[PDB]
Amino acid sequence: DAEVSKWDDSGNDIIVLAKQMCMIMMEMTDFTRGKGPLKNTSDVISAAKKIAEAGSRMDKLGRTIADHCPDSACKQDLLAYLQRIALYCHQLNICSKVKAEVQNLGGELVVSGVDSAMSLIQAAKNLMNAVVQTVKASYVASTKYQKSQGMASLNLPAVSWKMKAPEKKPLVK
Amino acid sequence: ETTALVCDNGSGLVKAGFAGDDAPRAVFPSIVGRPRHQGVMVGMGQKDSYVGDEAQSKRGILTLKYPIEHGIITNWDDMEKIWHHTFYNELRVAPEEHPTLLTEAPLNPKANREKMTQIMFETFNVPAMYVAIQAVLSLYASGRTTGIVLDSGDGVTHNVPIYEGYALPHAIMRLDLAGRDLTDYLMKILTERGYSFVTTAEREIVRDIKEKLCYVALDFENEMATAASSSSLEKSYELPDGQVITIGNERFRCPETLFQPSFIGMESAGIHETTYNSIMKCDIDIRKDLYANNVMSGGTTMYPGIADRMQKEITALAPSTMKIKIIAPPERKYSVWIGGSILASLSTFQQMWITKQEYDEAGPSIVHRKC
Amino acid sequence: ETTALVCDNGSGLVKAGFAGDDAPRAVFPSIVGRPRHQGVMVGMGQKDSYVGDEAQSKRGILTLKYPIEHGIITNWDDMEKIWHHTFYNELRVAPEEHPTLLTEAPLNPKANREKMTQIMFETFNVPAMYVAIQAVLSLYASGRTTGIVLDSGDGVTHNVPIYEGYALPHAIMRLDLAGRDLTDYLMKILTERGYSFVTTAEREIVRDIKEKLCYVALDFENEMATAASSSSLEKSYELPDGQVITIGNERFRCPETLFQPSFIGMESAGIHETTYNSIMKCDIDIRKDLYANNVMSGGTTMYPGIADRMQKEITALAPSTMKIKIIAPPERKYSVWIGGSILASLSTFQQMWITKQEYDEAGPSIVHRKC
Amino acid sequence: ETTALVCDNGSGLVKAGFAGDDAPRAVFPSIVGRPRHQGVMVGMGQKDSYVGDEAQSKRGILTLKYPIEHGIITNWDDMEKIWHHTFYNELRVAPEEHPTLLTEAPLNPKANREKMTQIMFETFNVPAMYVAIQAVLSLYASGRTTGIVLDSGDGVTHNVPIYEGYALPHAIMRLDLAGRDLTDYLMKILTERGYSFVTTAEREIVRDIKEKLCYVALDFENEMATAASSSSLEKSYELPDGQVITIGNERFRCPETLFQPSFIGMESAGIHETTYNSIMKCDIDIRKDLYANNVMSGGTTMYPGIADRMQKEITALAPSTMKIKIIAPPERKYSVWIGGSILASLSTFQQMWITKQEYDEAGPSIVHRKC
Ligand SMILES: Nc1ncnc2c1ncn2[C@@H]1O[C@H](COP(=O)(O)OP(=O)(O)O)[C@@H](O)[C@H]1O
Ligand SMILES: Nc1ncnc2c1ncn2[C@@H]1O[C@H](COP(=O)(O)OP(=O)(O)O)[C@@H](O)[C@H]1O
Ligand SMILES: Nc1ncnc2c1ncn2[C@@H]1O[C@H](COP(=O)(O)OP(=O)(O)O)[C@@H](O)[C@H]1O
Ligand SMILES: [Mg+2]
Ligand SMILES: [Mg+2]
Ligand SMILES: [Mg+2]
Repeated sequence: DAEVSKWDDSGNDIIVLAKQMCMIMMEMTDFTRGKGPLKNTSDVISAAKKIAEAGSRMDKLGRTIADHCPDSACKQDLLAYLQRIALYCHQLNICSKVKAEVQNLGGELVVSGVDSAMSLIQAAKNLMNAVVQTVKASYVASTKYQKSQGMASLNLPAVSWKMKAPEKKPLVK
Repeated sequence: ETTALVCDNGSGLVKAGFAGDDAPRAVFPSIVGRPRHQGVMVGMGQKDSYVGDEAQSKRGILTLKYPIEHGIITNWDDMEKIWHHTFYNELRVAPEEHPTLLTEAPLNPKANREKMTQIMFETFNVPAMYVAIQAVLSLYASGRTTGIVLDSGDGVTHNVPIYEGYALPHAIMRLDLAGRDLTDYLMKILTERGYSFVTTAEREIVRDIKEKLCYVALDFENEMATAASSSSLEKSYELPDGQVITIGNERFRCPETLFQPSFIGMESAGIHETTYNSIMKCDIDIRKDLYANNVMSGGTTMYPGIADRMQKEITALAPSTMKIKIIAPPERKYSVWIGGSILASLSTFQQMWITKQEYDEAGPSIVHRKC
Repeated sequence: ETTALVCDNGSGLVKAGFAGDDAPRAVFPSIVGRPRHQGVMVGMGQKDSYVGDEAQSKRGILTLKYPIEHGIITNWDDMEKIWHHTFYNELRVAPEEHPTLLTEAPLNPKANREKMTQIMFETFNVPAMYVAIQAVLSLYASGRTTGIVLDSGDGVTHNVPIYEGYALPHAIMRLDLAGRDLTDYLMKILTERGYSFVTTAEREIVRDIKEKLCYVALDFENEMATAASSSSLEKSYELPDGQVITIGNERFRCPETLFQPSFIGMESAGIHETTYNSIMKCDIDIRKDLYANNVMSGGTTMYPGIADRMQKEITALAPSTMKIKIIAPPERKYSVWIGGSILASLSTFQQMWITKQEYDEAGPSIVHRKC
Repeated sequence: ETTALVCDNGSGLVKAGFAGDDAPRAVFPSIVGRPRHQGVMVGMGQKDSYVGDEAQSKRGILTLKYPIEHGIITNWDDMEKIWHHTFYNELRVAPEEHPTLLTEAPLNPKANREKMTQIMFETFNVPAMYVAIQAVLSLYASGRTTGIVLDSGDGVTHNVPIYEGYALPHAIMRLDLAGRDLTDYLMKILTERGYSFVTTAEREIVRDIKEKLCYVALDFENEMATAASSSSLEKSYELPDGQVITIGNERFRCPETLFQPSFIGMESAGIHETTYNSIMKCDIDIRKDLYANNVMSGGTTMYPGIADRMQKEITALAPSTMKIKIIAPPERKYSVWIGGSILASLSTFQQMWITKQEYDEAGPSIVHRKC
């Protein structure tokens, strides 16, 4: 959503990685209305194999923080979202090879753009919605346990995460 | 520098933010939902608790519980999950460097603020803490020092009469009938038309009905005579699956139990003659200043026509020469919070916190002497 | 290293292959034919069972039996011949070094998967095993985690409603009407024109008729009025012996029993108000996400016009504000296998196998706990 | 002289008779079956509806519908056929000269008794009428005026707490899990052994299974451990065609959903902490007189061992000094009728009927005021 747009590009490794994945997802989102650089189905398959690789690197970066936490009572909200991005990229790898062979065997007339490439957008919207919870669950585990030995070796202060305080709620209406 | 936190943790809703502002930064429901179905996909699981706003988009597979019932915290393990959610996950602050101002209803058990003063110090490690009464904070948000405060929330309602900054503790009345007991009456009253809402995720749908279609009639036994002669009051509401329900005279019979609590089997009096019985327990010299300053706070006091109805009923009880003015601000849902950001950002208040070293000489009984 | 096998042993067709791929390496029919005639030449004989593909090139001297009827394995000595055929003779692997992922319909007998566990461990000696549900694997292969899956195969059709990886087992419906009961209805409906197919080897000819000429009419009572007024719907088919048959209104009367099962004497409702009566047994919050994610799987859902007919019949039952999207992929015959290659090649799945060491401390009743 | 009729028209069974007797004169099932097959013989036809007892001898060619589902009459043309059958064809009376006492569940729609009043006056032309609640008439039949009545029927179960002839309507709880939802759980639970019952005429065979072999375990997690260690719990039942089925631990897993309603997918609590949660909503002075007088009524409360199980589960919730006595009479299936014959034959009751003269100044809305 617009929460990723509120983050700054000069952050640490996880913020600059989750900013690139929302730029790929924004190229597949407007393809449902046809206002993006991806013109036909054959570019959506190349982008879905790209967001499944960048999303497979935050499983690596997210597990360098999950093992440095001292007790097992705080990483339960972090490993629960690291196992969801293990599934959503395995679907994006295999259901892009499947839709490449259907496009190759039956031709280009079998795929229709919209309502045919929606099996890759729906599996990528669920990857992005489970990777902004992986940023937020890793921001908590990096500042709640900052002074412990092991977490400071990653060099992740609270100022490196460029997330601001939220807006004021409306009083009336 | 070191701006204080103000966490007004009522029943039903949690409002938090920074002291000195005019609006809360975090308003989310106070529910902790756990899944009740069987998970088939691997990975979809290992997350056995959803707190706040993410347990209402994902209701329909969860069982929603409230940790605070009737103003009293009943589940002390699900209440720590909400305080952990409103500091790190919602406000994105660190509690080790901000003092927090909590908020409690009057006439509560003394082991309810004796455990709030233990969790904030020994688990969240705040530098300072203070527990304030709800209806004394909704007088700061009106610009008054005198008045009588009807604070109708989700768990309890209470009247606190205050004159010149001096509270009268013998005239503080408290009802346990509030906005949650109007939802559970609306589920029972809607079975007369066929709609049966049962589950804990279906009580959030009938709660969103009463926030949109319910209103207080100015004369109940006249409005019940025009709801039967015609269909001029029936309004339609669309359920989450697309079904359209139609509600007639159940629109004003639901907030009428605040004025006639015999509908739900309670013996006590309505909110119009429990705010008059607490006026008549004050001194005679200050009753003229409480009749004119009648502050209404809380979210349950936001029905369309609850100020025009309540002014009609206290006028019929008070003597005919006293003028009666009911002050209902348009922002009265957040009045308990706005006075919390006024009190915690004061210059005189900064010597009244309960510091962490003061918690070491005493026990958790320090909060009874300083608050 | 040690790539898993994914053997979807459905009725009527066996699809096997390796986990992590995108297409099965082995698709052959699930028949075991035995010769019924008298062998005169010495040498032709001493071979009393043909399995799979060579029992259809050599039919006409064989009687063809199906070991799995209605999703339940009826012949346990002929099912071992198909598993022996699909490992050694068809996939050319050794089962002693590959773990296999079997596949079963919901609401089957518990002694059906208790004997698949006993056979793979005590006869084929696999290192690990797992038995999955069919309609949960056709959501893996569809890019979703929420949705309702109509999986129409050869023995059974079943609906499994799933919301965010959480299944609702009280809303799982199952019909025994499937594709093999449309072959036996086409044999009876073709006798009105004179063509009489009788034998077990003549049922594979009328099965190839319905895969080529049968379709689903969008309006049945209008299509029967234009099938009799003109002859624009008739199409010809050539038998294996050179004869040409002509089929008129039996092209759409054969797949119409999925929507009107009173043609075969069944009392059950169609597949358009079985997929709706299982949505309306789910909770009200998740019904908007099951109307829009309506996955169709299996081979019997491949008639021309079964998606445009089914959108017509749920929009006549669902409320008028819900939008209904039916997801019919072009490769929906192999959807149950592709989600089996997804699940077995998963990084987090590799602790959910039923290992051979686990099979010794329990009996064959371990498959009920772990699956 | 002009002895009144008492028609307890429950879901699943209709009990009728004369007021003042000790037993009903007419007990027949509440089904209206219509033929679904093709009639070939001339004369054997022209009869499109069988009601009551001859729609169970002639089932197997019929489709059996229930006009009352969950205590609410869904089919108003099929319900006129059962009232016409129970007056003329079964009781052999003329309804123009007998006043009838109908019977309704609590917390029903208000247009349910507004159409029983319209049909009994404008079609059957009775001189007088009265509609009573079910669970108050099962206190007349026990010789009590105080107590709490669990009335488990076929559509609904409900608790009505009554102290000295004064009912507490804020503590009346109502479930929709009843005996018909244990038949539909027995159909699903029996597919694990191979037996599949599908049709509406096959749901009456699995209903006769649970009336003969089903019982309530005293300790469920111990009985499930001795049902698997041996075969001392299995009992055989013979189908109408001579086939013998064998049922093991499905004898006590079917009535266990009354105490654990999470089996059939419902969220709400069991019947042991619904009859306790409605005790704890009454006044504290009358709770000692409701723990000792615990009336159990209806047909679903007739499993062998539901009284010894329910005393085990309320004494684990109630305080340790209150003694708990559960009063299950041996004739508790007809308790709602016997109190109907007690009330309608009373000397004081004879001015509380709704006469046909009173029906003319009002509409059908007179039944809400006089009942
Ligand atoms: N606009 C409204 N109209 C009527 N009732 C309302 C409205 N908004 C909220 N309510 C009721 O009042 C409650 C809000 O009270 P609130 O002050 O948020 O409670 P708390 O003291 O627990 O924070 C809602 O849960 C609902 O029952
Ligand atoms: N084009 C088609 N039109 C109609 N039915 C088809 C078509 N192709 C295959 N079928 C049917 O699909 C079934 C086989 O596909 P599948 O669902 O994989 O079978 P199974 O589930 O028994 O393994 C058979 O009943 C066959 O008649
Ligand atoms: N011996 C029994 N054991 C269990 N259930 C029974 C028994 N006898 C009758 N029932 C159940 O009781 C119900 C019918 O009795 P009753 O309570 O009078 O029905 P209703 O309230 O629908 O008129 C059915 O659900 C039936 O299965
Ligand atoms: Mg409040
Ligand atoms: Mg299949
Ligand atoms: Mg009854």
